[PDB]
Amino acid sequence: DRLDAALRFQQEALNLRAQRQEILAANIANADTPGYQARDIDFASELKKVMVAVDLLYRVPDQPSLDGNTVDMDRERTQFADNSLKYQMGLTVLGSQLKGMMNVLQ
Amino acid sequence: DRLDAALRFQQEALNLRAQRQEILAANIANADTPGYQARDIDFASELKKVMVAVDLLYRVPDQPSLDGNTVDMDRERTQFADNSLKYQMGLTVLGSQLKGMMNVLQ
Amino acid sequence: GVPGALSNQPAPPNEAPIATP
Amino acid sequence: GVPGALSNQPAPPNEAPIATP
Amino acid sequence: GVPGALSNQPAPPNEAPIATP
Amino acid sequence: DHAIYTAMGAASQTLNQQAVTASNLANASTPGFRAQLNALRAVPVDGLSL
Amino acid sequence: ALLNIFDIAGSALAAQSKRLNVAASNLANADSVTGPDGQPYRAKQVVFQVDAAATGGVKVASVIESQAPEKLVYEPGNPLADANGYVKMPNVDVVGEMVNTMSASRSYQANIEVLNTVKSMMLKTLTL
Amino acid sequence: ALLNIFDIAGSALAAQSKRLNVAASNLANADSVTGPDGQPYRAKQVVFQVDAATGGVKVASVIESQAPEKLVYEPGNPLADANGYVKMPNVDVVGEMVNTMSASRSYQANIEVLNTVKSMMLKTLTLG
Amino acid sequence: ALLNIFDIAGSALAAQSKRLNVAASNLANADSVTGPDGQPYRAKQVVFQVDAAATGGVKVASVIESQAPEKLVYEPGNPLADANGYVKMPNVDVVGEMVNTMSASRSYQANIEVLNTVKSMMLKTLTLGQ
Amino acid sequence: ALLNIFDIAGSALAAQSKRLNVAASNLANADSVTGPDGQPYRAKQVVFQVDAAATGGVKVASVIESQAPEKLVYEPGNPLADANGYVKMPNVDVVGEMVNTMSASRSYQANIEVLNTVKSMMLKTLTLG
Repeated sequence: DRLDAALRFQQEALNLRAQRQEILAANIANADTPGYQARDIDFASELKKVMVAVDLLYRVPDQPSLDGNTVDMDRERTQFADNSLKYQMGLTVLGSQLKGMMNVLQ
Repeated sequence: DRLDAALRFQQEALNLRAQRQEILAANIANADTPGYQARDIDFASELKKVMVAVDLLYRVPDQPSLDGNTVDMDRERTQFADNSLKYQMGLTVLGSQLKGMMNVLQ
Repeated sequence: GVPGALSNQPAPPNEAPIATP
Repeated sequence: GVPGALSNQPAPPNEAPIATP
Repeated sequence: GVPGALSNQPAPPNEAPIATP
Repeated sequence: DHAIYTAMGAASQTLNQQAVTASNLANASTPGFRAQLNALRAVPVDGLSL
Repeated sequence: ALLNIFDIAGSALAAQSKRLNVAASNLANADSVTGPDGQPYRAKQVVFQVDAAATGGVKVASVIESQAPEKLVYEPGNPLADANGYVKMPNVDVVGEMVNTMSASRSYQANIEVLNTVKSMMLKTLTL
Repeated sequence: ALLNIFDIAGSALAAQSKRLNVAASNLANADSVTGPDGQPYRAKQVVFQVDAATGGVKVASVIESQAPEKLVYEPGNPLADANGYVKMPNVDVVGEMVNTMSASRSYQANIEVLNTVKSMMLKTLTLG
Repeated sequence: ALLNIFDIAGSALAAQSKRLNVAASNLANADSVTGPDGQPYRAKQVVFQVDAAATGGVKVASVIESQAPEKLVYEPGNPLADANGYVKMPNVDVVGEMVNTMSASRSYQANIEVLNTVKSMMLKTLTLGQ
Repeated sequence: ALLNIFDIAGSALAAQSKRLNVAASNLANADSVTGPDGQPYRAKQVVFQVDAAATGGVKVASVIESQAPEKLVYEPGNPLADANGYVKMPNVDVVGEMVNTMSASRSYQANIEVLNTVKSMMLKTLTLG
């Protein structure tokens, strides 16, 4: 109802951030397997579609390698840090909103 | 007794988490004893049996070792971290449930 | 296009021919 | 089975023979 | 007796003679 | 963690082989002497998996 | 969907440790004339796989001996020599093993850092 | 039981400390030629056991390794035998140089285990 | 956005890695000859440009072959020898490549330090949202 | 009213963020050359002004190119070489940029601490009764 609608967007953003974190962890753990393609999701489109399984698409390779692997460590690390910080921010926003909703009852 | 059972589910979950933590600590401490066999328990089936005197299973080895020691390090360290996190999660769930039960009587 | 962006299709497999076919 | 899983009976002893009889 | 336990008898002093007399 | 033990064992056996070679070199003038050969043997350990 | 991170990182750690062990074994037995049975030592190496139940952690399928032909040296006064007086020696690339150890160590460190960060975020999640 | 972790990790700490002391003593006496009464120094080792199912690690005893003494030829020495071969310690160097590192790593790991367990116990101390 | 700092640093790291890879490839091919299809090997460099989104990150548009003349070495015994009996050895400046590697490493370390500091600042930022 | 401290600190945070961004961009493009349309990159700096509306916070008036001498490298083997074979290199001081980064980080942390303190004091005023 109203209570669920007030928090649906933040909850879905948190869930999508967690899923993207898992994708980044997987494609940074597979950094040595030849023939493995980097994976990630389009966060904005995914969030808009879910607010209106999970769609994922390959990443554009940076430099060629003979074995076939196409994962770039620095790019993955930057994406990991960004997603972690945004997940933390979403958690903080959700916690503050819930604290205010609780406080309004006194 | 209804309160007993309702909190008993989580209390038994926490107790089994503590037992598994103790076993993990034991096989960390004895990590360099030759002729040692890694030991662990199956949390889900153990909890089901307790809800409806604890048996332990030998962990499957991953690499051979001449001195007869089969307790790995990385796998059990990840298991230790996961068990600690789940123990904390169970603790906070039980605390939230108890506080919610208590504040009604105010 | 620009490296690091998002694409819907994989790149063709890589190869390093010692001698041209 | 897969390494790191759980099984009912323990692993067999490990030996390093210098020369096979 | 077992190391780390509690016993009311203080341990005898430890000595390291260079050569046995 | 146990990968340190194979390397240290290899180092120790290399030291032993060096000792054998030094012993061979030391008596380079003793009449009627036969040199000592040396070689390294691989000793795999057959565990359960991998 | 956040407890699979531990599984993925643990699988990566185990695979990297196995690769490091194989590299160390090759470096140790770089100059092994023979094994127990009598056959010459042959270099070994792991074969990774994608541990997807869809993508997930890495997983070591098995260990295979290198298909590169083993070296052979001339030594007639050795009972291991064949009819032509050639004794077989393993084909190990010392530089290859060195760089394998370096890459395995670096990937190990990266996975450790990933696991630490994810553990911190999971720990802070419970403070909702 | 979560209290048993303290006397499990304390047992581990004591065992690793004993192992490190034994390794240090062997390294110090790597070249000592005699004891207080003409007995050559012998490398010593510890025996680990489980407390008992499973529990902490206890040092059962300390035993001198049963390996031949690397005897050397010094005819002009009082300790020399009938053939002039005095006996020297059978202590290597790589063995102790690796034992010290392994013992230190295990000690640090048990310290980390104790820290984590104490933290979670203190956290449990304020349930609700 | 206070978050384009990560994008700028990541682009800088990627560019430095590309330049280091090019330098390493040139060092590996310092004394090579007769690559695929017989054409002589030529060294390559990279060109850095800024992304005018003002202030922006760095990118590498394309790798450009060196126009410095190749070394012509007299050796008629090689089928690559022309009518003058000359073979075309690649132009590789060893000191230049060493300096380029040093510069790439230093820039990489500076950028990683900047990332560390900004990550600490951003982690401390969220404490006021409660 | 104690509420304008939020505006002042927000302006300060915005100014420090912009200064940090400019410094980071300079560090990233320190070795860059031949910017778009051929003009070499030039080091940029910010300017802080007081947003008086007596005393008040700090805003950024604009961004100005530094007038330090522009470096030159002798490389005729390059299409960008001038008539004398000089390629233009931006005048970026790495030590200066790093010091700017550190100072900006410290000031940002100090201002967010000020914001938290004022928030606590205002909540106390709310719960005065």
